[PDB]
Amino acid sequence: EVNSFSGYLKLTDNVYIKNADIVEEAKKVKPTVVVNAANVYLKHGGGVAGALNKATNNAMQVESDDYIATNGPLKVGGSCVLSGHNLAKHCLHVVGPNVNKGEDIQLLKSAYENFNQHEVLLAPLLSAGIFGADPIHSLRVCVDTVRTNVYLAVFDKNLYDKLVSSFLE
Ligand SMILES: CCNC(=O)c1cc2c(N[C@H](c3ccc4c(c3)S(=O)(=O)CCO4)C(C)C)ncnc2[nH]1
Repeated sequence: EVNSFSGYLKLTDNVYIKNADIVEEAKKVKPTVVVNAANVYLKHGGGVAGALNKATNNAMQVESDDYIATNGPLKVGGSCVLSGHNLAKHCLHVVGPNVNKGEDIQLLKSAYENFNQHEVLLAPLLSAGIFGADPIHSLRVCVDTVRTNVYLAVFDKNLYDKLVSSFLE
């Protein structure tokens, strides 16, 4: 079964959301594309990126180091397409702004625009958690920007409930 997403709540015609761990979603669904919440040097040291890398038994990190050696770092708001390993056909590494480190929140629109190069994606909420963006603002930018089919996995029931209530107001 291809892109077998289950238990999502449809918010708009192309944005769906679930209270779920993106790693467990990728193992079950084996989507065509999983989005990583990357940094510009593709160092997957913790958070979502560390969890996805650990689920590949460090194969994602070795591949990422080799991409950085040949191409240099990404820009904030940018992305690159690498292997999905055992989690997906492809991993789209997207760098949202880290507001806690002084990066511009306006780059969150550029970060979501990368999603439009892929017909179907499993993704986390960009710049949320320790990147410091307001997660309700990140959802609003996702809904206004992404035009392809995106399945958002948010691994926190408290935040999930706040995002759905914020959308349905
Ligand atoms: C147990 C293994 N899995 C995880 O640790 C895991 C954590 C996951 C997660 N976290 C969200 C998140 C979204 C973006 C984001 C960050 C965290 S960060 O702080 O790592 C860096 C910047 O970008 C939180 C808001 C809830 N969302 C989705 N699936 C998950 N899986």
